[PDB]
Amino acid sequence: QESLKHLLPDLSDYSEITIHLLHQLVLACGDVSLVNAVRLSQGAIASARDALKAGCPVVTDVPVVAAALDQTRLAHLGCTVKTLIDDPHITTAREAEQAFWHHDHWQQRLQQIPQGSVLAIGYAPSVLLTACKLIEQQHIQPALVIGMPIGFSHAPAAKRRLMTSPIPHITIQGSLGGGLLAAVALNALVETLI
Amino acid sequence: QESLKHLLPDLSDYSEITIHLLHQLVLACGDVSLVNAVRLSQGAIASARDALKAGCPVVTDVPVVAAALDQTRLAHLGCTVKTLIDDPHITTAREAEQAFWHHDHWQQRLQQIPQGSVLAIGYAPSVLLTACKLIEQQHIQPALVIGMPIGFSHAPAAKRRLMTSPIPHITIQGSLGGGLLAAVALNALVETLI
Ligand SMILES: [Cl-]
Ligand SMILES: [Cl-]
Ligand SMILES: [Cl-]
Ligand SMILES: [Cl-]
Ligand SMILES: [Cl-]
Ligand SMILES: [Cl-]
Repeated sequence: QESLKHLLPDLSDYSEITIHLLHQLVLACGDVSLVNAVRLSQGAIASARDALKAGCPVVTDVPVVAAALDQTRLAHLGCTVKTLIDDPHITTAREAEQAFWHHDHWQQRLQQIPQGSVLAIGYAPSVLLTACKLIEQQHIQPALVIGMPIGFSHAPAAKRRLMTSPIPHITIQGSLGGGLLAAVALNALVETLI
Repeated sequence: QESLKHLLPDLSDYSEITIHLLHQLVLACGDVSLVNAVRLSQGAIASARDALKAGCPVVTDVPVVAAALDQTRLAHLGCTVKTLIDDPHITTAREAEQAFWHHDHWQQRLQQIPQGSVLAIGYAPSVLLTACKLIEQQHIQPALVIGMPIGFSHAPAAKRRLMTSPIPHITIQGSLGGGLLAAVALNALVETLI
């Protein structure tokens, strides 16, 4: 986070973009704690911008997250938005984990994530875990993974495993997650490019 | 708060309901801090359950909050759900406050809130301030106010002024807010009644 201010000698404005992202998160959720907790892989920002400019696919885990995307701006870039499951009313880590336990083939829908797309997981730790495993096995190659699910007690070490991965990622070290946080972050990346 | 356990010698089960509500909030947003911050007026629970059983109106501030309500369960109870503005993409304290600045007439729509309804504010502090003022002037009489918007720096003392109000309320002492928290609280009150 604050270490990421090695971004300062850069020509790039990845400094300013990172702060916009933190600012939007705080303006969404209401606590400054996120500044410590938010971890962005080096070249996360850069990977995002290159993917979006290219008009990549976006894949969210639940519909709440997709519905919070700046759908208009994204479509102007040519990005499609899809979700792993279509259950309307997911509003909780539990509701999410149960929704994904009752769906038989969402793992297949995840495997098909096209090369170099953005994967944004806001609710379910199991999805994030599976996405990590798939990435390590080199079955999916997304351009970026925003993993911000809720973190419960004696959970999948999902966010902890995400941080240690080859693929650019944005995540929240710790339990905090859910809400619209993943959509909020991706939105911040799409405003700073339009 | 923790004090709300004067509810224990009660026959009532408002104890268990209060804990379920906190459990749901924590499961939604991901931090336990909320248990301190969450404040329920005495008989908030009781007033909510009476209104919901009666098939009251539910009025949220933005569409995100309504869309996160347990729409079916609420509909079986006879509750209609409406919103003060119909702008699709509100996702941030800033986005909420400005959306409410471009609408001329949400003030009238709030004044018309029917007697004994539930008022649920998840995003805009200015709406919450207005509703307090209207309640004090005795121009609206809702059954309950879930005020859980974000609290920014140099803000209206919106959630601060709610605590000072005659009408039963559930609120978050502090800045934390937004997300789906207001919907999640009302949902907890609707499950415990079905
Ligand atoms: Cl660039
Ligand atoms: Cl399925
Ligand atoms: Cl393993
Ligand atoms: Cl009762
Ligand atoms: Cl209007
Ligand atoms: Cl005043």
